Amino acid sequence: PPEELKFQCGQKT
Amino acid sequence: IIGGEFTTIENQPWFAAIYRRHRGGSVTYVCGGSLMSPCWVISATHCFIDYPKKEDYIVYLGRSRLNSNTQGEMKFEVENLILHKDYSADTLAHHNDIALLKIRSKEGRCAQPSRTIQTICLPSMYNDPQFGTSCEITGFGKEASTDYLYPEQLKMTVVKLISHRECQQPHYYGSEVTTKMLCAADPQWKTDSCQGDSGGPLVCSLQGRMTLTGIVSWGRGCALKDKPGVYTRVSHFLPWIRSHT
Ligand SMILES: CC(C)COc1cccc(-c2nc3cc(C(=N)N)c(F)cc3[nH]2)c1O
Repeated sequence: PPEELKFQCGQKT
Repeated sequence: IIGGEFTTIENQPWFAAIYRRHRGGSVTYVCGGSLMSPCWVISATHCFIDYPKKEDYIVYLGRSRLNSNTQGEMKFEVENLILHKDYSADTLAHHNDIALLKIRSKEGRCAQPSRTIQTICLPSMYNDPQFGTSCEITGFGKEASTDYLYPEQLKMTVVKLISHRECQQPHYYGSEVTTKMLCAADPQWKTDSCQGDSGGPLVCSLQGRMTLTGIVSWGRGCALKDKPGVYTRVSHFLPWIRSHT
């Protein structure tokens, strides 16, 4: 599935 | 940032470093910004107002140092530069000081997620933390008002939100501060944002998420008593933001 979906705002770890 | 600690981008993966090119060969730092979505970075209109030539700006993501490369950094050009119609500056304050930069890499893509590149969350309409909340600010700004150079290592510090009633006291900023701004200071006026920090993020936990609560905008001096740092209140520009993002 496409990379963009892997951002989770505010998540550092 | 006056005070604070030196940090790395893994601790602020949404921080964006904006530079300007002078074909004389040099690239100089302009301001900080924050990644909202893969293709959009938000900063301050006053960072561009004077040289609105989008082609001369370079945006880097995943950068822990100012003029040396960080492994994993990404470089982008500015595809669109949206400044706020109604931005205004006076003797201190900047009004509607928010800007959006749409980014594109030389391969034609937007940012990709990594351990050093992440988006930060936006607040919901007019929703803010309550004064007292400790939030953090990050940037490459001055470490002392008398400095004429910026640090090479990224810094961060924690500051607390104060109420408008306190900030609008005549011996602070009076009416220079509006409802579209937020003030944040250190209880002991020991750490603060400073020149070079403009456009970067004021991050607070809101409803369980680390949210972009403010954008570093202006202030009288740096880490001065009764002179809090002032930030654009992002919760009040959500329609504007959506109109373009
Ligand atoms: C890049 C150019 C537009 C230059 O922009 C600037 C020129 C001169 C001063 C600033 C500036 N002063 C600032 C002062 C403060 C503060 N809390 N004391 C701040 F947070 C950001 C600032 N940014 C600034 O952002």
